[PDB]
Amino acid sequence: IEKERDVILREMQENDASMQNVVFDYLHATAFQGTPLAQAVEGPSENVRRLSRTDLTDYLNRHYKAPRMVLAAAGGVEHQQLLDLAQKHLSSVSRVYEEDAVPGLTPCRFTGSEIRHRDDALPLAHVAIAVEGPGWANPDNVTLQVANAIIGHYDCTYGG
Amino acid sequence: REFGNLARIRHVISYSLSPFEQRAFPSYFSKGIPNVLRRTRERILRVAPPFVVVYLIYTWGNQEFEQSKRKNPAMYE
Repeated sequence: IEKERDVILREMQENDASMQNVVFDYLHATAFQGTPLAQAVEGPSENVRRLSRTDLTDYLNRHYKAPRMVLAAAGGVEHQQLLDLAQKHLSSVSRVYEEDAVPGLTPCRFTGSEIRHRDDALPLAHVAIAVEGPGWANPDNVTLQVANAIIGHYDCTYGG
Repeated sequence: REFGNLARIRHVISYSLSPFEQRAFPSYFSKGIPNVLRRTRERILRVAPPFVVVYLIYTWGNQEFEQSKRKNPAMYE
């Protein structure tokens, strides 16, 4: 835990040195502020340093439940053999909760806002502008992906 | 001169909200009257006393002009 904690500190420094991830994390924070969707996946360094083994066991016993797990196989695999192996191994996952401490999905507000991290010594500027999306279950995802295909993408090494 | 470059700024993060998502008059009175009263306290002693002297010698000049208009009884015979 201590060794990987040092690894996470070094990797957070590396990802801070990465230009695009900083901007996407800033966009997530300034779009879903005040909600659990604002916080980055790696988490703050204070929580990384102060996190203990008992928090990891609590997360394992709270979030690694049976019905929120999908065992997916693709390729030269038989579903009957996969089901038999899943019955052999992943049968006992303890879907029940510790004291009926069942969590719940809460909607996260979208807000119109900006964050500007000005540091003029850097060579290039990264800017991301977004709006509120439709969600997974909304049938407008195909239309909005088509519109994203209309707008397209470009890199400076494109041969077009 | 042009908006792209004017000065060198490093490590400064600015947070801003949408005008259609925040109020236009947030605590206009409760946080507004103490602010203007604090500004008045800060800049009341350097402004008011000269105008007090204006008013004082205004009244003094009017009084002296009206007294010069008024005659005197130095003419009894």
